[PDB]
Amino acid sequence: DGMIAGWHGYSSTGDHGTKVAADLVSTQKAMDAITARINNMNKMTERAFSVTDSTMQEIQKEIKDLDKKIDDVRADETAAQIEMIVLLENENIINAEDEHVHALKQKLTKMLGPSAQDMGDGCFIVDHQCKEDCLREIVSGNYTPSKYGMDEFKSPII
Amino acid sequence: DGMIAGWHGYSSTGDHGTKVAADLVSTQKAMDAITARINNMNKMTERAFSVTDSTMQEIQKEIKDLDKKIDDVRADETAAQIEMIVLLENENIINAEDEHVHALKQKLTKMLGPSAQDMGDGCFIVDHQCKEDCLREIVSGNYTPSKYGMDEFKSPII
Amino acid sequence: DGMIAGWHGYSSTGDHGTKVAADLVSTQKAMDAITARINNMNKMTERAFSVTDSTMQEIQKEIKDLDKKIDDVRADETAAQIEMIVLLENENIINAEDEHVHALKQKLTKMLGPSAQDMGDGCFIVDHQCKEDCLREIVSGNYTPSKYGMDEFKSPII
Amino acid sequence: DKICAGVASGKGTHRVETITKGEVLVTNAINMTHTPTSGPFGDLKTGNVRDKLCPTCTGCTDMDVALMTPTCNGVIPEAIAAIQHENRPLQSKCNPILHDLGNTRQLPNLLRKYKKIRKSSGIAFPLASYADQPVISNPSGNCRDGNGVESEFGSLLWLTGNTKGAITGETITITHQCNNDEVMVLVWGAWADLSATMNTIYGVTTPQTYVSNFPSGRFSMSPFLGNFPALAETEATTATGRIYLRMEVLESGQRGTIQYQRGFMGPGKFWCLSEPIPVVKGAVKTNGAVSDCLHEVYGGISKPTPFYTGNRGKSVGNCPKWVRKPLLVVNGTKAR
Amino acid sequence: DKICAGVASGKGTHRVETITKGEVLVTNAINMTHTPTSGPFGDLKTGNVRDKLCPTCTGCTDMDVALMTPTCNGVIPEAIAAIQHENRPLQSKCNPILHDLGNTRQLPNLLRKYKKIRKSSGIAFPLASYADQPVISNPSGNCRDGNGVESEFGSLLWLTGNTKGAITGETITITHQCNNDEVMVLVWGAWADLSATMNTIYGVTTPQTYVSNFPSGRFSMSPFLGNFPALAETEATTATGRIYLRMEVLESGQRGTIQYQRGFMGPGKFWCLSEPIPVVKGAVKTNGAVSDCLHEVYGGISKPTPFYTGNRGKSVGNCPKWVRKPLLVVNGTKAR
Amino acid sequence: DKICAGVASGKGTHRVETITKGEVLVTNAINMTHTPTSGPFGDLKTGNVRDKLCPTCTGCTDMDVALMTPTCNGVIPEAIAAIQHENRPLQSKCNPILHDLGNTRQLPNLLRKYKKIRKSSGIAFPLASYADQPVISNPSGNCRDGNGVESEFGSLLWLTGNTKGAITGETITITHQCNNDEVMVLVWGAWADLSATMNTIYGVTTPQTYVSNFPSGRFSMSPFLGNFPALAETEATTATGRIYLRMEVLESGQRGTIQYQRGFMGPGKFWCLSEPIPVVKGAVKTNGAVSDCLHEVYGGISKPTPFYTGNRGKSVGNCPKWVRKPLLVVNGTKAR
Ligand SMILES: *[C@@H]1O[C@H](CO)[C@@H](O[C@@H]2O[C@H](CO)[C@@H](O)[C@H](O)[C@H]2NC(C)=O)[C@H](O)[C@H]1NC(C)=O
Ligand SMILES: *[C@@H]1O[C@H](CO)[C@@H](O[C@@H]2O[C@H](CO)[C@@H](O)[C@H](O)[C@H]2NC(C)=O)[C@H](O)[C@H]1NC(C)=O
Ligand SMILES: *[C@@H]1O[C@H](CO)[C@@H](O[C@@H]2O[C@H](CO)[C@@H](O)[C@H](O)[C@H]2NC(C)=O)[C@H](O)[C@H]1NC(C)=O
Ligand SMILES: *[C@@H]1O[C@H](CO)[C@@H](O[C@@H]2O[C@H](CO)[C@@H](O)[C@H](O)[C@H]2NC(C)=O)[C@H](O)[C@H]1NC(C)=O
Ligand SMILES: *[C@@H]1O[C@H](CO)[C@@H](O[C@@H]2O[C@H](CO)[C@@H](O)[C@H](O)[C@H]2NC(C)=O)[C@H](O)[C@H]1NC(C)=O
Ligand SMILES: *[C@@H]1O[C@H](CO)[C@@H](O[C@@H]2O[C@H](CO)[C@@H](O)[C@H](O)[C@H]2NC(C)=O)[C@H](O)[C@H]1NC(C)=O
Repeated sequence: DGMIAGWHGYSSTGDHGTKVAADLVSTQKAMDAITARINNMNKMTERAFSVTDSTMQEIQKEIKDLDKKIDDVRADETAAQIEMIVLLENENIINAEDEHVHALKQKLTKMLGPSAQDMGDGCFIVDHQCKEDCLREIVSGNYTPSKYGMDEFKSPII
Repeated sequence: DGMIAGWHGYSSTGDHGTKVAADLVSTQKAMDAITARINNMNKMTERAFSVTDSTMQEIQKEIKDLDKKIDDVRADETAAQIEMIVLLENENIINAEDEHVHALKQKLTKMLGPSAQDMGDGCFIVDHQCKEDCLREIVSGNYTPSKYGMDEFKSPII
Repeated sequence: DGMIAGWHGYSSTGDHGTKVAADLVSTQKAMDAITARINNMNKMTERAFSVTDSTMQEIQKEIKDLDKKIDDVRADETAAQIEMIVLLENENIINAEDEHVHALKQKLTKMLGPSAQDMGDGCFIVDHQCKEDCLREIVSGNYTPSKYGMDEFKSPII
Repeated sequence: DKICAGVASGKGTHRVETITKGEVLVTNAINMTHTPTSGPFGDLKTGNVRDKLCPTCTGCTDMDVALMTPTCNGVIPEAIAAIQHENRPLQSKCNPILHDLGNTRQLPNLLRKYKKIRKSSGIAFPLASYADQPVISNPSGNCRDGNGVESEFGSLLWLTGNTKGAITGETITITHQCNNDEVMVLVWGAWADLSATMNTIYGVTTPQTYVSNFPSGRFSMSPFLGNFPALAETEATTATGRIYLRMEVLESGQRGTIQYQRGFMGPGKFWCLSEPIPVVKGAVKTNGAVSDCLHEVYGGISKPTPFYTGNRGKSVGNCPKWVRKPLLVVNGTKAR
Repeated sequence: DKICAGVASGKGTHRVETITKGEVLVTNAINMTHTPTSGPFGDLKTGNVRDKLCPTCTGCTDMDVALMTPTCNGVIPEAIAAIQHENRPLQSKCNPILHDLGNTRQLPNLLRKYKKIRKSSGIAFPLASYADQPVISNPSGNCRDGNGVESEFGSLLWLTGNTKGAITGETITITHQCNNDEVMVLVWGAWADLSATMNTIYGVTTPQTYVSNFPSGRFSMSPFLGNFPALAETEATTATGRIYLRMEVLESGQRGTIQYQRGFMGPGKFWCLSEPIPVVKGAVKTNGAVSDCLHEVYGGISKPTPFYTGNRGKSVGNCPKWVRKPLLVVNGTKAR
Repeated sequence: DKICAGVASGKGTHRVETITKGEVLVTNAINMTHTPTSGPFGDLKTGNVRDKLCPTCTGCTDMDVALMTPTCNGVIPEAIAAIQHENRPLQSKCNPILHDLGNTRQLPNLLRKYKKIRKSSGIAFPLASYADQPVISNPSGNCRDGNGVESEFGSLLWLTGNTKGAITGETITITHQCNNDEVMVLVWGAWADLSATMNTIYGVTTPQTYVSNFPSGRFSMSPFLGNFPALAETEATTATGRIYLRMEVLESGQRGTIQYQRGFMGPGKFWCLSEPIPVVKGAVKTNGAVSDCLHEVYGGISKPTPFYTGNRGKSVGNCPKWVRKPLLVVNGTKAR
């Protein structure tokens, strides 16, 4: 589903084979979320705020060793935190793929009308041919069931 | 949708215009989750457990400077961690808004019966007028489709 | 629902009372996710990477005190981080229960066909008797509505 | 009809920074930071802040208490925190001591950093164990005790023996004599005087050599005789001589050695210091002031929020933590 | 027809480690780590890296600038970082100083660690305040200034008075004389010479005793007279004697005491050092080199990614942080 | 019929703390913490724990090995960790050394903190380079080697020359002589004896002055002649004199200076120490004991869980980390 251009999209498989169209807005949204997550990892290299008097070298060894120990503990804890944040961000980025597909499913749920059969996998069955023009209208948000002879939702007026 | 009293709620839009009712249980749940998240941020100021001999002032400058460096590194790392927890908790609080709306959607999915049309946006169409009393019954969990002449779910007995 | 063997599963309640079957694949998935989460908590005890010259004991008290302070700050910050990861991982493990049930709901949504009534709670009503064999076919992924006289989804060919 | 579930809109009032959503406009938010307001120094609600070492003994300074002056031997309350109100604590009683020619100027600032400050009965090194056998501790005459009677420092013994004249030098070993969790603080020194007076008292006219070796390292002094700094920090109006002191600290299992020639003033008593407590610099306490936290820049402060945005410094008690920027937390729905 | 929503497949190109999904194959990923490539040392784009203390005063070393040599009294630029290019900075001008017999060898490596290095006009302890009243500062003869005129160290006064002969010793107190946020750096010492020459100049033939007591602790020396190390680090071809120096550092509110006999050379001027700056070890700067970060192992480096996988060391500027392994971030869909 | 998907109930057995759900009752949980049980000290599975410096050389203490005693010159195994079983390591062989009057008492506790302890062949400062040209190293007579032959300390040369009588003093410079990643450890000192004996051997009757200046700072001693502490820590039954030692440490690129008068005992050999290793305090190893972790409070311990709830202390090896409270992890469904 997709990569006509863009990670996210829609497809129509039927008498005409498989046609594909892509949603470049959800794809851009996913790329922006990934960029923002990377942009929140770039701040862990800027955690030095205070500047204290430094300890000079060529002094008592025990003092040199304490200064080195402070720097080595800070560096090891920072590296461990970076590794855990990378693992967590990769997990969140992968989970976002399913969140984005769910949103696309709900978009089809509304646009295709009450007569579309929801198969549970994010696929719907409609009693009409859907060949390219239909996928463009789905991507653009202009699909209207009545154009194809499909039932629309009942109005709230009764 | 809501704030008759409370962030979360239901509305009915039709021949009678728009009526609103609110669910104070889901709203209280959201408020309690936010309070608990804040209550887990108040613990990052209590991470000093051990008390060691302190380093006194008016001593060798290199020793005083190492003590100062330890305090400054700890303070800078703590401030950076606080900023990231605030950003993460704000993201989680915002996402919870959609989790709560989804739960409300499923409550309507069950209460409104098999004949309600699920529009995908958390809105359902029912073939009856729903004017205030219906929203109170929805919020209280006592809505029964048969009261309005709507089909109920089929029993498991067959 | 379940524990015929395994945390996750399906049940059928009707004219024959309540029958239960369990899905050991989703259950194993949950158990593996829990194990992996524990396996990512086991790495914070291995964050010492550098070995510096140690400070010996029986030396100037202020130096001994700075070395002790460094060790005590590191230990207190590590303990606080461990406590927060345990709280966060327990929250994520509990939330996974709903992610797994949702996946099971979608499995039934597809397998039971377009005529099943979706009650919103992950329960569906079907016009046939489902006595053990039907639950085994559901768990194994081989349920076919026509076997019981139920409608399947309309094909995409038209 | 159309029945919808969702959340209600309202006007935005705060914008919250997020990981991936940017600055999200929300209808309400909690401010997690505050700007501290300076207050007076005082106690911390949870317990006593030491301030003065012996608040019930009037007329004495913390240096006089730390030196066990005959009239300053009072009760030291326990405290959970302390304030360093003197950077160079001064002496006002007894014989003049050259506190700026050694490491004893900060003695009162060592005792205060522990919760329990205990005077230990008994001489750190008994008089019967000195090499020139009939050793006595002489009264000073510039240390009057209560009734005008000549006395001596409780912690420091002005020692003389049975002979006079130059000696090779004597060696003593001092072992830890407190409990296992206590640190021992010793004071020892040397009497310096005019060469005529050093000859009259000890039989020597030249500077004498004093050496010590403790875990803190080796110390050596050879006090000059005469041309002393102007008399100060003493009850004496005429002293002629001066005392040179050294502060020594031992922990459990530790030892120290003191090699000494004539003029040596020995340990007379010592402090045993137990549980450490936080110490901040600041003004003395205001009578009746109570706060949640003592900060070095701000005096007593409250903690209305867990974090603050202001000047960084040390703090003791139920203190907020320093952050760099204002922090808001969502407490409402996302704005329309 | 069948209308589906989802994501598209593609070939996997990267594997990403996750918390619970194992190594997930993805179609693209961003490499968050790089291996640094060594470059030359230079500036940091954001400001000056000090390197040499006085880059516009040729013919002088950093040790000569720190000692305020008559011909090395130039302008010290401000810097945001500094490079320690000498572990034992050497002197080339004025009277020989035994820098390896004291703590003054690292003086240039102290001045460079601060952003602002200021020479403070005025003698740290004025000549009028010395005990032997008509004290003068003598020209050396081995410190020529510009025109060949005999001069003296700006920071060190070779002092003589109205008398000669052994003395008991004199005591002076030096107080902090910089601003509240500045640290004061003092230089003082002693003249050692042949006993015939020490007798000719000061009236003494034996070693004299010098003592100081500053926050850093007690210091004592008794310089030997004669049998000096071979002449080095001086413009003199014949010196006969040698200078013994001590470096002292005071912060605001602090004092130090210097007890001294004959042969004492006093503070003549001092440095006031303001805001601290980061310092790394390394080679002098390449003329025209600019980088984002100065690393101790790698010279100037770029930051193409926030993290690096290479040798750990100190770094100054917009530097990447060290990690142990390559780190990839998902930038695509999960692979089929 | 009604076909439902969900999870099954069961009885709750554990309650788990969460971020927003409070204490959630669950049907099962994993206990991530344990209370350590004290065991014997031993090795760590991954390698040797040094314990005694030279376990195959019987009859010697660690101080005798560190001083390179003639009969204690054995093989030092490499180790990944070490145990400090002596707080004041004692000497039992050779001439008495006043280890409590200097900084050499902890020498064995310095060597053990490195993985590789190597004896470096060659004198740190060769005999041919001393000012009084025909310098020899004398046998002691209280250092017998194997066959009863009089010998000397491997690390310390009792030096005499061609003349006797007081001298001005001599100066030597010692440079680093190990590899670039090794730290060099020196021992030097002074012979103190009765003034009659110091006159007989060196031609002097008064205390002599010794000075050193290393990165650790300046050291100075003037050993008293006679009135020595009671003879101890020696194979000698009568010694008359005593040795005063100083321990010096140099890293790559460093130098130190030793100014010395008569009675000087020079460096004879030195230790080169490579990769640092963790060190804990504790009892000597139990023969045959193996554990995953050496803790200071608990001896060898296992790591059944990643975290422990007990007394904090240092630890070496595959150790659990200290936490404040029991920690449970969900391993089941929510309880009904
Ligand atoms: C993830 O990969 C996409 C490519 O699929 C990157 O987007 C491209 O970025 C370059 C700039 O380097 C642009 O010239 C292209 O036009 C972008 N392509 C599209 C389709 O927008 C994206 O930047 C990568 N993510 C990150 C964080 O770098
Ligand atoms: C978030 O805002 C709500 C208000 O909408 C706070 O709830 C109110 O709290 C005050 C006490 O300060 C009570 O007197 C009100 O009755 C509360 N209102 C409701 C509707 O419950 C809530 O406390 C705020 N969140 C936090 C963490 O303080
Ligand atoms: C969570 O509990 C399950 C039991 O329900 C553990 O799985 C069992 O592990 C033991 C080994 O200790 C095996 O012999 C059993 O066969 C396992 N049972 C099943 C059904 O697979 C599981 O290991 C626990 N989780 C963790 C992280 O220990
Ligand atoms: C949240 O609190 C912070 C801290 O009190 C506020 O920031 C300060 O606002 C005052 C004006 O009232 C300024 O004088 C300070 O300089 C500000 N501090 C900083 C660090 O910028 C902030 O405005 C508050 N925000 C809200 C929405 O209440
Ligand atoms: C991501 O970047 C890292 C660091 O540059 C790469 O790892 C290095 O790869 C080079 C070969 O080009 C090796 O010589 C280095 O030894 C590697 N470093 C380490 C720490 O292993 C890594 O291969 C890159 N990965 C991708 C997919 O680009
Ligand atoms: C989880 O493990 C901890 C640590 O072993 C248990 O807490 C200890 O329990 C023993 C009794 O068996 C007490 O004597 C200790 O004092 C407890 N330690 C602490 C820090 O409280 C805890 O009970 C275990 N919990 C479960 C459910 O197994």
